[PDB]
Amino acid sequence: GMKITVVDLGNINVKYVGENKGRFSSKITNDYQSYEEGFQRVEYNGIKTYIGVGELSADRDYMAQLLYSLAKANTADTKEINLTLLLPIIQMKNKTRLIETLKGENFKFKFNGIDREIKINDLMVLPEGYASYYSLDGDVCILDLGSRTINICVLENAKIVKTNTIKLGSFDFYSKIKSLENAKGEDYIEEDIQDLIDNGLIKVDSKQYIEFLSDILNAVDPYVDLKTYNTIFTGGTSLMLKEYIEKLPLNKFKVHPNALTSNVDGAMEASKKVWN
Repeated sequence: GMKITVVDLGNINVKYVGENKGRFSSKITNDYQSYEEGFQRVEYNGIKTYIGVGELSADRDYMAQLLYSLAKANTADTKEINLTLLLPIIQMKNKTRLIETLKGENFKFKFNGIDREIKINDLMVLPEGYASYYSLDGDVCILDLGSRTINICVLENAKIVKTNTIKLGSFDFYSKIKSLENAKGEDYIEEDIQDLIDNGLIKVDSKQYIEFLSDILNAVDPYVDLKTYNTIFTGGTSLMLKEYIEKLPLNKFKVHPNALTSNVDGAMEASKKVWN
């Protein structure tokens, strides 16, 4: 039995499940420590990274957190594993580079001062939300509607067929509202607008939100037919448009504006079905 490990490289915390399970802060630093032995740390490819301290932030950062997680998840008798790697949806545009880095490769590194090594046999890279907000066994579309960018992740026949980015976001909607307001004699900038709508200093008609939603959907159309997928709208712009999104002619969909999360144990059970 090839051992399996799940690692979720989240923006706030990292979680892992192998022989052992754990969670640690996604903070990292490379700052020099005069008492290195008092810290969680990895040394890989000449870089010493302190784990769980420093700041929330890179290729070398993911590698540091991943290698640390794998050293914690399994003892040194484990020489190779199949890996399920869960990433925030925006970072899914790194999948191709990560597979080439990891699949079939051995890694030598120092873990809290101890030489360790781990080989990645097979590998699955999937967006956070796996096994908790969407299921694959398999036509899923995650639309992250951000301030400046739409990130699209399409999982078809249970594998990623597309990641795409579009330069359209709430920033553009607030730029349209700003224009209208200043034409009334105001002198706002874009960053003022959101808070002024919230507290009523700027009134916005439901028609304006509907038009902006239609611009988003038309920008997405060249890339993906949302009717054909189980579609999850996420991101802060999905919050702004929730009530209008829920009125759209889409069969299987959902609005979850906050970052998607995965039950790492649920992700492990799904992974055992893939490889065992």
